[PDB]
Amino acid sequence: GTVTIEYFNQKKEMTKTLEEITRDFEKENPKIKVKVVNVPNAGEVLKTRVLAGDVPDVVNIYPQSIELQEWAKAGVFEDLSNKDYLKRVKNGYAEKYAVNEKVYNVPFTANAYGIYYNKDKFEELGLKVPETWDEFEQLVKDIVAKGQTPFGIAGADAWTLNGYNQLAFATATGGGKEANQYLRYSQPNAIKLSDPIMKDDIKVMDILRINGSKQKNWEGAGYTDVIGAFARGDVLMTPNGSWAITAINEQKPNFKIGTFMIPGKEKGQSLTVGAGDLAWSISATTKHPKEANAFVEYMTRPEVMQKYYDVDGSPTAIEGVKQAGEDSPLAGMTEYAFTDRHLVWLQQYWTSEADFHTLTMNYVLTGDKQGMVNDLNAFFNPMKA
Ligand SMILES: OC[C@H]1O[C@H](OC[C@H]2O[C@H](O[C@]3(CO)O[C@H](CO)[C@@H](O)[C@@H]3O)[C@H](O)[C@@H](O)[C@@H]2O)[C@H](O)[C@@H](O)[C@H]1O
Repeated sequence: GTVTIEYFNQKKEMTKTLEEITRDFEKENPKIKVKVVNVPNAGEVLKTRVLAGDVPDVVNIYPQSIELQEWAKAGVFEDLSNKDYLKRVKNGYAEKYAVNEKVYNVPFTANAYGIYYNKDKFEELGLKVPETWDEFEQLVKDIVAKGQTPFGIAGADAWTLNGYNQLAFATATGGGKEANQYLRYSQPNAIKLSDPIMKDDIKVMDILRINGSKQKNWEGAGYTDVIGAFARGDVLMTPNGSWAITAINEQKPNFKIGTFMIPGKEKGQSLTVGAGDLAWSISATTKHPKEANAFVEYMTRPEVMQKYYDVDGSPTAIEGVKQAGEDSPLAGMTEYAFTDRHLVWLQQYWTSEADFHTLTMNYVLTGDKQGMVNDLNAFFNPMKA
């Protein structure tokens, strides 16, 4: 009678809201039960489960990932090309992450990356949003001079600075394809310390390495600790994705939250990075395909999607959803969503990303400029060969 399906979740920040939508689905479909699964190291466990052959019915997988690309070709995921609900996805966002000209992922939302800032304290200290690298250098120094902590960096979570270093190369080269040309599709051992592009990368990275730029006990600070630190007003800024604001809002800040994109060398060269945030795939070997499809179809509904957006905040590709204006806290970060200024994660054409997080954070810890170059070459050479 009643059949149970599973939804593998990687959106830890939205657990409470996604479970609320699930119950709303369960109340409308009494013959269907859905288990929302949240596990630590969800990326590794999903790899484990896909190999083991215990693929969850509905899977939150990021559509730019090589995992999605490889598994879709293998036939792990159901083809969703001829589904009616795929027409509810505007901006041709479903077709963007097509594999063999076939859609295997429904990306509901698009995540972005930038800098969160405390509007109140910024006004209090009379500081403006930077528009160049040099202005971003000056802002950090001026916060230090005022006796405040500019950045809250999570030293124990290297992934938090993934978007930062990816935008460091992006603003240095011009975009995503330009960044992958220097790092990924270049010759083996092409990345040199003398390269102006690498000199630019270091310069952008050195902004996090200004004297007194980071909070006390940052080396062993987690993602949760930095959210709390920013919410209390211990730090004025924190670099993170658009996925963080729901957890920041949770902590009840005593200030209005603002965002801005990482600037380029000159004005009007700022970029953002991201892909499908809330992005769902259906297992091809699911025992209950009708029930699983209905669950995905449910999330494509505008009044259901409004429930998610009003909490999350990331731009949605779903039609009929009233999105927040330019007064929104995520505005400065997510303004250029679905434009040329928003480039896909660079690990769309990599084999992994874990080591890129390491070498990014290692530099913030050490400052070894040659060491970072060595790490970059050591990371990208296996992909070229
Ligand atoms: O830049 C980091 C990350 O961005 C994209 O994934 C967005 C995703 O990141 C975070 O999720 C975690 C850490 O909390 O990261 C892994 C996935 O990489 C998950 O196991 C875990 O939940 C945020 O907490 C999420 O809200 C957000 O959805 C991109 O897809 C990744 O490749 C990676 O570059």
